[PDB]
Amino acid sequence: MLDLPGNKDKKASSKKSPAKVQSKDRDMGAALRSAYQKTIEEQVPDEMLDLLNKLALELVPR
Amino acid sequence: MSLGQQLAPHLPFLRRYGRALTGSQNQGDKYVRATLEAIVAAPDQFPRDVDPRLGLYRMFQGIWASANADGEAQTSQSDAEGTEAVARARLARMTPLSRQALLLTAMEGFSPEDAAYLIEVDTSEVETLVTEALAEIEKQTRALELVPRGSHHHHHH
Repeated sequence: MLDLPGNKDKKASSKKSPAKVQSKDRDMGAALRSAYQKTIEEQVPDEMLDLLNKLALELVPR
Repeated sequence: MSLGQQLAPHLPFLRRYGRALTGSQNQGDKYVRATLEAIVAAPDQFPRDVDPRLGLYRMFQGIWASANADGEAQTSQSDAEGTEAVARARLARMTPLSRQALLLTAMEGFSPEDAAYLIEVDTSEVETLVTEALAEIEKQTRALELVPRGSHHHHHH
């Protein structure tokens, strides 16, 4: 008395598909995004990375 | 090379919405700088391998959540008339977190799974938070009027 396989199954496809993000929150998402895109159309500080100039970018001559 | 090449290109993103999560430039400037100083002694707590932006937001909200938990902060506000007061003057009744889920799923396209990790809830809870957010949007977009009435009677007065 014994048995053996003869079939199989899966739950994935190792693949991906496109999407949409303008038919689930309408233009309201672009309204908020545009108001704060303006916040990125400008310069940035650097004093925060100067806090790294004492632990990840130090140097000494000679 | 170094953290700066993964901090600088996302450095202003903490003010890209911090300007409306506390309503003050003095608070927004000290939160981003206090977020960095809180990592000068624990850079292992600031990974970016999950996403180049998911780690930036986790540490910034950590300082903010510690501020209102000690009275060092209060509810948000605005100082403009068409770029942050617009997000207040029309949504002054949305809960303090569905507004974060809104900027997390209508401005960033991120999945609900990592968006749930960004507010420490389950995936299905983010789905509810955005469903209630868009419901309060489509209902009014500016709350121009209200009418709680709908019925009457004429045999008791």
